[PDB]
Amino acid sequence: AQRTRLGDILRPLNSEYGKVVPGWGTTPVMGVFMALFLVFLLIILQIYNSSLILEGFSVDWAG
Amino acid sequence: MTPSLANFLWSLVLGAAIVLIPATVGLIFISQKDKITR
Amino acid sequence: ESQNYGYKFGQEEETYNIVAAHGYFGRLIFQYASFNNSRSLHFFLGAWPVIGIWFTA
Amino acid sequence: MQVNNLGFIASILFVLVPTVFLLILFIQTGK
Amino acid sequence: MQVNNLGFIASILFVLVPTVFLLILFIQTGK
Amino acid sequence: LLPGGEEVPFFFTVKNFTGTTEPGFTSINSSTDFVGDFNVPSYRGAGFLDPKARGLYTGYDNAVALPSAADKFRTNKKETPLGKGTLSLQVTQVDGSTGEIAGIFESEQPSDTDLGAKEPLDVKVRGIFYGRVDT
Amino acid sequence: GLPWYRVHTVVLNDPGRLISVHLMHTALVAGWAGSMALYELAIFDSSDAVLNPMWRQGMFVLPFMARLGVTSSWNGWSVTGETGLDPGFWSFEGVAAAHIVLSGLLFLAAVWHWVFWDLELFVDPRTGESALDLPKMFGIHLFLSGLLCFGFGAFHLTGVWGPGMWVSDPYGLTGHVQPVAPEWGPAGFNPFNPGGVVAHHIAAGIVGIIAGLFHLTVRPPERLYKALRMGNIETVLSSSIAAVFFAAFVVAGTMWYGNATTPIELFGPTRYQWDKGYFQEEIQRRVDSQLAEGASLSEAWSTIPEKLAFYDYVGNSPAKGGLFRTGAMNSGDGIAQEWIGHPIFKDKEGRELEVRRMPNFFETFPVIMTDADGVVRADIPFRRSESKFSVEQTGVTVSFYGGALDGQTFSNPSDVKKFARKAQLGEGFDFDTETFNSDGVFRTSPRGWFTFGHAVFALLFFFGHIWHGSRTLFRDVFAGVDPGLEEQVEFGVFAKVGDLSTRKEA
Amino acid sequence: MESVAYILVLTMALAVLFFAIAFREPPRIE
Amino acid sequence: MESVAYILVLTMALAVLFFAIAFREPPRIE
Amino acid sequence: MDRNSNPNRQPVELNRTSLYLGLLLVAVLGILFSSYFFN
Ligand code: CLA
Ligand code: CLA
Ligand code: CLA
Ligand code: CLA
Ligand code: CLA
Ligand SMILES: CC(C)=CCC/C(C)=C/CC/C(C)=C\CC/C(C)=C/CC/C(C)=C/CC/C(C)=C/CC/C(C)=C/CC/C(C)=C/CC/C(C)=C/CC1=CC(=O)C(C)=C(C)C1=O
Ligand SMILES: CCCCCCCCCCCCCCCC(=O)OC[C@H](CO[C@@H]1O[C@H](CS(=O)(=O)O)[C@@H](O)[C@H](O)[C@H]1O)OC(=O)CCCCCCCCCCCCCCC
Ligand SMILES: CCCCCCCCCCCCCCCC(=O)OC[C@H](COP(=O)(O)OC[C@@H](O)CO)OC(=O)CCCCCCCCCCCCCCC
Ligand SMILES: CC1=C(/C=C/C(C)=C/C=C/C(C)=C/C=C/C=C(C)/C=C/C=C(C)/C=C/C2=C(C)CCCC2(C)C)C(C)(C)CCC1
Ligand SMILES: CCCCCCCCCCCCO[C@@H]1O[C@H](CO)[C@@H](O[C@H]2O[C@H](CO)[C@@H](O)[C@H](O)[C@H]2O)[C@H](O)[C@H]1O
Ligand SMILES: [Ca+2]
Repeated sequence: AQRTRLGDILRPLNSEYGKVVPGWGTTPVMGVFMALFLVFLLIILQIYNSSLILEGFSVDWAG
Repeated sequence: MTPSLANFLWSLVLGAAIVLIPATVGLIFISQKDKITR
Repeated sequence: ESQNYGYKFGQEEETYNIVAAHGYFGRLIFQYASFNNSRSLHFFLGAWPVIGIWFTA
Repeated sequence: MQVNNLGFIASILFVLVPTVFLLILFIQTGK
Repeated sequence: MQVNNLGFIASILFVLVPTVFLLILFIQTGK
Repeated sequence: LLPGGEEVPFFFTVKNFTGTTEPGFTSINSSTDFVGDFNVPSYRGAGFLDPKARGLYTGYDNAVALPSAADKFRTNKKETPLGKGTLSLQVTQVDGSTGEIAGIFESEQPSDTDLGAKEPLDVKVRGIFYGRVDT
Repeated sequence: GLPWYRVHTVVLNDPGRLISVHLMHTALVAGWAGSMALYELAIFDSSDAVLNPMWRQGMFVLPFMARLGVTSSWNGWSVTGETGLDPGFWSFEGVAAAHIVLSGLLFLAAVWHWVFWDLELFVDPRTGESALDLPKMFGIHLFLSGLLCFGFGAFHLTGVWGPGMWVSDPYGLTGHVQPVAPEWGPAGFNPFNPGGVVAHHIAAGIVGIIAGLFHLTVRPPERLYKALRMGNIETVLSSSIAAVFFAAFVVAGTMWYGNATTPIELFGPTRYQWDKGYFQEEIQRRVDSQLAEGASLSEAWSTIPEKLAFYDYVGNSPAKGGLFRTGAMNSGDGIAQEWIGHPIFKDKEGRELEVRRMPNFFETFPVIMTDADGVVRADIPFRRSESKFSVEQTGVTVSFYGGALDGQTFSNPSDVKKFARKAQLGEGFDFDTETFNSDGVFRTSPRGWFTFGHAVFALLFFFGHIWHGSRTLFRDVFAGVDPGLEEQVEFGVFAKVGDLSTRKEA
Repeated sequence: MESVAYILVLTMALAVLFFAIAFREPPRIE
Repeated sequence: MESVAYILVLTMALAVLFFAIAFREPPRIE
Repeated sequence: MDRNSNPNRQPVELNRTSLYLGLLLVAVLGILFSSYFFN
């Protein structure tokens, strides 16, 4: 393994290989964020698909 | 608050209440009551 | 290497586990919808398209 | 026939390029 | 320019055929 | 050079210009504006030779590089038609102590046609001029 | 030896050579972008931005430069049709040259990383084998992506430091690059609102910054580290292919249906504008407004911009092409030269008849003319033994308003039928079919070609996802199954499928 | 001349068939 | 399009030069 | 910095049967798509 100056500067960013938090960790919060992202995707899909019509604007070339 | 927005929010609520929640409650309950014995 | 090199032309021994295939397939659908007899399976494989083409002919 | 004037180069290359790839690979097998 | 409509296939093949000959020979050297 | 890469040469000239003002002048002042026509001769002379050595009073009269099709090309006939320009001299500064006149001009003239190889474009030239009047 | 379809697996456990092959890919992609741009500049005809815009000429990468602010060439012309603009270095040519140079630089860096593959950065300090901390890698790259997204949204698109983005009127007549303020209301989720695009990049860049910070600080849970095989780089390929085909489906869809990021002056009109008669409706409104003011038919139809009339021509719909009808749409109908004006057909009784327009689905379409209340009054019959509504029988005449034929009337049934067939395709235009030896079959626009390529690639990248996700999850059985499995896979022997600790013993 | 292209690709296919049959890898019992 | 052919053959020549210099057979003392 | 030999290099192989299959595939693909290239 050849050492370089940039490698030595960047060494500690590749120094935590395989480190984990025991158990489930931040999985529940992760699921909550994923559910919110699904809801957001549903919202923008339905706006684009004209199944969700909001006030103020029309999904149209005009605006 | 357009009717389409109201129906969307209700779809979220009722999907959770009619499908996911009763399903996961039933699944958890049955998995606990019928545990595999090692 | 290619997994095909795990078979040798003329070998005595079977190159795949039909029991594992049947366990998977009989769990994919139900145990009784899966063949455990290669002879019965290879008959079905031959008969189905052959009969269908006889009908269309 | 008023064919696409690029049809001949396209057909020739479409066949010849993968052909040479295959021939190169086959002839060097065993090195 | 009203070029020879066969110039492009000819130039492409004139270069590519000996090129592939050479590449085939080089890649299989040592078998 | 025009945007899009077209080169337009033209014979910028005031040859044989005769400009006249409005009747009623008693002095050369800021109001003087000479308006008239000038001749625009061909950009290329009749002695000019194109890259295949075809010309008007010199050079080939046909496409010698193609003996069988040598009389196909309308460009085998060169012409040098005499064009016309319109120039206006608007005088803006006069120095009566020395007879000098200076001003601005606007010209309108055709461009080069390449011995008739193309229709000429219309060229507009704006600039300044200076003259001295002998009294 | 390795089968031909696995040759690239030699860099699976060689981080230096993996960076090398990635740098070479990046070099080829950048070089393609530059060389494609130079080819397009070599063949682009900028002489008429109205009837020969870029999308009529097969321009594929030029619209993408224009979308983000590169609108002018060093040769003086600009895509909006303006001239005399001086864009500095960042012209179409400057951008192409930058990509070529970047391609060369990436190629040199790829060579270096290939040769000097064994850097100590790539080895695990505790052990001896090469190792990448993929979670921390993802944290750094997500943080960088967030910074770039925020910067692009907040400086480039807003015009604070940058040119802005292509914005146009709903009918594609005034397209120009302009700073766009972010729209922070619900209107930001209107796909036709460019302010929505600016707001997204500011907000998603911020959220990516925060997410990268979390991913840089918090280690993955053990459950997720084991379940997703976080120690295996093939897991990242599987999920990246998934995200990429998601994005490819999205871009194909927004290109096909129209978007603020897919303006019609750059990629051509959409098939839905033809289906719904979008431009036809707007043209009739402008004419009727002039008529209400007091103008005559010829004066009112003369107010119609030829660019607007050009959009209302089925030959410019992207749903009229062919899979092997190659090249620019000018290689089909030809280069549009001029709007011939608006035909008004009248029968001998003075009933105003309209030719029913060709729909996108039909390669051929019968010529039918209906009056105001939708009764067919004329047609071009196939069988003339029993025909009753022929133009010849019904004495149809056509008078033109605006365009080249303004103030002409055609009563010869030959020419009336010619113009009826013209009216089938929408507004009629004179074409130059000589410059490109045009064959007379419609091609599709860059809109259509982009959608096709990205929908097909997205579909194929679905297979890549399943393939690489399966390879990641089934790595221990890639070479085959265990010499046992004679007891585990049996039925009923265990309570839990596969669990050897649940044997029912019964 | 497209006829030449068509005949050439068809001939390549048929010649591949000939070589694949006449000169195949001989299956051997090992 | 003949311009493409000319640029391509010239590029092939220059790329061959690059590879012949950067990646040559290393002369070794034996 | 030295240029060390990489140990991850593997030989590539294409047997004769694969050659024949690939050549037939290329041939028939050309047979199929030539008519569409000429159009
Ligand atoms: C106020 C803040 C704000 C605003 C105004 C916007 C505004 C926008 N966002 Mg952004 N967004 C934000 C914050 C914001 N965002 C934040 C904080 C995040 C989190 C990082 C995101 C994440 C996000 C994503 C992931 C996407 C957007 C998209 C969009 C656009 C929606 C309109 C559109 O074209 O949708 C079109 C897109 C959709 C309607 C959703 C596609 C869903 C499809 C149907 C799923 C496909 C599944 C499957 C693979 C399909 C194959 C099956 C078959 C059909 C073939 C718009 C520009 C979308 C976009 O880029 O549009 C181009 C988009 O995909 N946003
Ligand atoms: C210095 C960098 C730089 C700059 C300024 C440009 C600038 C440009 N490039 Mg070039 N390019 C570059 C580097 C660069 N390039 C490199 C390194 C490559 C090789 C990969 C290319 C390859 C390339 C191609 C192939 C093309 C361009 C094109 C263009 C033009 C249009 C860009 C465009 O539409 O982007 C569009 C970009 C996007 C839509 C990016 C989307 C990113 C996705 C949505 C994010 C994915 C999610 C993210 C990873 C995670 C979420 C994080 C979030 C929460 C924050 C523009 C002149 C185009 C052109 O006009 O050619 C002449 C074109 O076709 N470029
Ligand atoms: C997403 C990619 C993409 C897209 C959408 C476009 C789109 C376009 N290009 Mg560009 N182009 C691209 C990539 C792309 N290009 C690349 C990568 C190159 C470098 C080779 C070029 C080089 C290029 C040139 C040189 C030209 C264009 C032109 C055009 C236009 C006409 C397209 C056309 O006629 O297609 C025709 C497409 C087809 C006939 C599809 C071919 C489908 C293949 C043959 C199927 C084969 C599949 C496989 C064999 C089957 C599988 C077998 C199985 C066993 C696996 C259009 C705007 C033309 C133009 O008008 O420019 C101004 C033009 O002259 N492009
Ligand atoms: C970012 C995308 C990506 C990346 C990095 C990889 C990377 C890899 N793939 Mg995967 N794959 C992908 C997408 C991707 N794949 C997609 C989209 C599909 C579905 C088509 C697959 C299907 C697939 C299969 C079925 C297999 C792999 C395999 C492999 C490995 C060896 C590949 C090799 O040696 O090819 C060598 C390929 C050639 C020598 C010739 C390929 C010629 C192709 C057909 C035409 C050339 C394409 C053209 C030049 C470039 C256009 C690309 C661009 C437009 C997308 C490697 C880890 C193999 C593997 O897992 O091995 C263990 C394997 O068996 N991949
Ligand atoms: C046929 C579809 C299919 C299949 C079989 C798989 C299979 C797999 N995926 Mg993939 N995936 C798919 C589609 C699919 N995926 C799609 C469309 C996406 C979005 C781009 C992803 C994104 C994705 C990621 C990011 C990852 C996987 C992973 C995996 C592997 C682990 C299992 C997993 O995570 O399941 C995924 C779970 C599902 C596909 C089920 C989702 C069901 C949703 C939540 C229901 C939505 C309901 C909603 C209300 C519908 C509204 C729509 C309406 C408006 C029209 C496995 C190989 C992982 C992997 O490769 O690990 C090695 C991984 O990291 N997948
Ligand atoms: C939210 C909640 C509550 C959760 C939901 C889950 C839950 C708890 C629910 C409880 C109830 C429940 C389970 C379900 C209720 C709903 C319900 C009944 C759903 C309907 C199911 C449905 C829609 C499916 C219908 C489709 C289907 C799978 C039908 C059968 C098809 C079938 C029999 C195909 C087999 C074909 C056939 C002839 C067999 C052989 C084929 C063949 C040649 C294989 C080759 C082959 C075979 C081998 O064999 C082996 C060996 C080898 C070598 C081999 O080559
Ligand atoms: C139609 C079908 C219906 C689908 C649903 C069916 C049921 C499936 C359940 C969902 C799977 C949950 C994900 C994985 C489990 C997990 O996170 O760890 C479970 C953890 C760890 O267990 C705890 O672990 C602790 C230790 S530690 O966490 O390992 O440190 C331990 O002390 C404790 O005893 C133990 O309980 O327990 C909890 O924290 C309980 C809450 C779980 C949170 C769920 C995640 C997502 C919720 C939000 C999503 C919104 C809902 C809408 C959906 C669209
Ligand atoms: C850069 C731009 C373009 C790049 C050019 C390179 C293109 C790459 C082309 C690769 C060729 C792939 C073919 C190799 C084929 C090949 O190597 O032989 C079959 C091959 C054998 O696999 P093995 O695992 O046994 O590997 C042994 C090794 O010798 C192979 O390297 O497996 C596959 O590749 C399976 C997928 C293709 C299977 C194709 C079989 C279909 C044949 C039917 C013939 C058609 C008749 C139809 C009648 C209707
Ligand atoms: C080295 C160097 C250099 C140079 C550079 C250069 C010059 C480059 C270029 C580059 C380039 C110039 C590149 C390019 C590329 C291209 C590409 C990459 C392409 C591709 C293609 C493809 C991929 C295609 C495919 C296809 C087809 C064919 C058909 C249809 C389908 C598809 C699309 C698939 C310099 C001086 C800077 C310096 C440094 C060094
Ligand atoms: C870093 C590597 C890249 C090198 C740098 C790239 C910059 C060079 C620009 C040329 C690229 C092609 O871009 C463009 O090509 C056309 C095609 O001839 C040229 O066009 C020129 O010749 C054609 C025909 O001979 C004329 O019709 C045109 O009026 C004239 O300007 C343009 O002047 C040039 O701007
Ligand atoms: Ca009759």
